[PDB]
Amino acid sequence: EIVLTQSPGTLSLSPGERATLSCRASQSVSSSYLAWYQQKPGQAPRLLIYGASSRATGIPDRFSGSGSGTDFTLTISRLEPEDFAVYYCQQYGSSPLTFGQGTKVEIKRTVAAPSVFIFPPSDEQLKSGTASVVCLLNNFYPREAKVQWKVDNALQSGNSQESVTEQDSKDSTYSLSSTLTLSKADYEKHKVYACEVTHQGLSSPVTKSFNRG
Amino acid sequence: QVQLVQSGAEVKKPGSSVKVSCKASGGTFSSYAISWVRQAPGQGLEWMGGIIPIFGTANYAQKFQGRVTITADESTSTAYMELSSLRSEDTAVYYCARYDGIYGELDFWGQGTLVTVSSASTKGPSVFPLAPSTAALGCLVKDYFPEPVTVSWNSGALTSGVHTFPAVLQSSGLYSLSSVVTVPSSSLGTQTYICNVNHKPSNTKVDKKVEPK
Repeated sequence: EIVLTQSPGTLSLSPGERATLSCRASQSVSSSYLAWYQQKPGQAPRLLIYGASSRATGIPDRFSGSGSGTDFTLTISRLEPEDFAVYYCQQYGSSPLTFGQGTKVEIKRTVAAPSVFIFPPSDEQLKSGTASVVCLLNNFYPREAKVQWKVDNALQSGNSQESVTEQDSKDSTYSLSSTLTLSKADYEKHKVYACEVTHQGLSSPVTKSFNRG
Repeated sequence: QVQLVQSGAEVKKPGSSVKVSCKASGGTFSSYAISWVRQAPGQGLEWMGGIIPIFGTANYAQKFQGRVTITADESTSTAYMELSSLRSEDTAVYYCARYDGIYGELDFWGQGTLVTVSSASTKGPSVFPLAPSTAALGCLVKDYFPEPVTVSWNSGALTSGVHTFPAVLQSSGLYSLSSVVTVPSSSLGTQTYICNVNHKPSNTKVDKKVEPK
């Protein structure tokens, strides 16, 4: 079995720039039997390059593949606004036919700090027996951010889930919501509900909190 | 120019089997190869098997081998993908991909088929309001099954500044989702805000008025 690795993880550029994408293989690939694909959020993949370095029909000029054996490249010379998506290198040499973990091409913009907001659980939900505290991180860049839940300055982990949006087309930013879920009983046992956010657009961590009631 | 149409999405209990159909129509090339690629939510691309329907030859992936059979009814050009002995890990969107012409340079894909493998059964969502802090407000679509759901605001009248976040999977096996919207502070005690939550699978549409409490 052959394993494929791509670099970097995400790639942050702007329309009109050159993109250089990598694919380190752990073994040799039949002369040059590696493919490149495009994928936009919630859509079927799209073959772009076959046999390491051959454009599929329809695929525009800017695209091109290079290298063979165990090391491969994909290169977009001038980025178009439609060329921002996930890219996957795939080998069709030896079974099982394997894919890479992929590379994201996102729009690079100037850093933006998150607008942090915290919502206490509704009246209606507290009747049903469970409490959900939502922490919202709005319109921030880059995507890397931390959320640390605190309940009476006892740090939490395990009892919350989170979820990030896809990059906004309007302002090139992301948004993340985190939900701290625990029972009616557990929510009443405590006083302070804090949400500590550590994004690089902040000088130091930010804490948004509320006292129950 | 061929037209690949996949079967409707479905939900199966663990242990059972699934059969995903993929209809093809058009394209003179009657020597085509069919590939089946799945994608678990958030994860990369994963190949499963490939068949050349005409020849009758078919390969499979090391991982699944035994659990997966790929058949083809040559008369209606419909490819098939049967995965048995299902586990939670098998929850994914599944794609059929047709490859035409010598090198296989012609790229054609199905729309994808969502297979949800879970114990817990079809249930409606409970919409809880996230009361306002420009000020931010939103809804919490909690405890539904299966995916997807659709959230809009004022029947689509408010679509500016809305963030619907990807769902998360709770330990209960049900999905939780939150929608938020940045609105003007001044419009609070004057303008009506209602989120419309549509859940086609469970046959449930619920509207909820969000206001300060």
